[PDB]
Amino acid sequence: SDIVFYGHKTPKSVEIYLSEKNIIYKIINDQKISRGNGHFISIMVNNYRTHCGVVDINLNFFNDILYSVRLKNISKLENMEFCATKQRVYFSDKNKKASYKIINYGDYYDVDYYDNNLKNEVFDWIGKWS
Ligand SMILES: [Cl-]
Repeated sequence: SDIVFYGHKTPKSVEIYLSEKNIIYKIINDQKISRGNGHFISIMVNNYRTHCGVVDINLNFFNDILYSVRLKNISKLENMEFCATKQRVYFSDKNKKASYKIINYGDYYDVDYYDNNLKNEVFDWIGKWS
């Protein structure tokens, strides 16, 4: 997979990274939704300093592998292609750059970094099992 969070791809290693940096985070998952056999974990942090500014972040995992890093609430006055490309290396596997999509909400932007293959697998899985 081509996406990491500062070198980490698994929920627990990401949780340890954030905890040791004294960053508060919230964890949500599909364990109750699925009644026991969950496949999704998302970790949420607020006010995280990136090259797109101070942003909120979701770290999205499928089968304990990161597939998506979403930066939220970026100023509409930010140079989006520049800040997205500047932050990219920190969310990219050493082998391969993560993909990214700029999402315009009108009053602000999100940037979603993602592994295209993994994200397609997630979409395929949702359509199959729901
Ligand atoms: Cl939590």
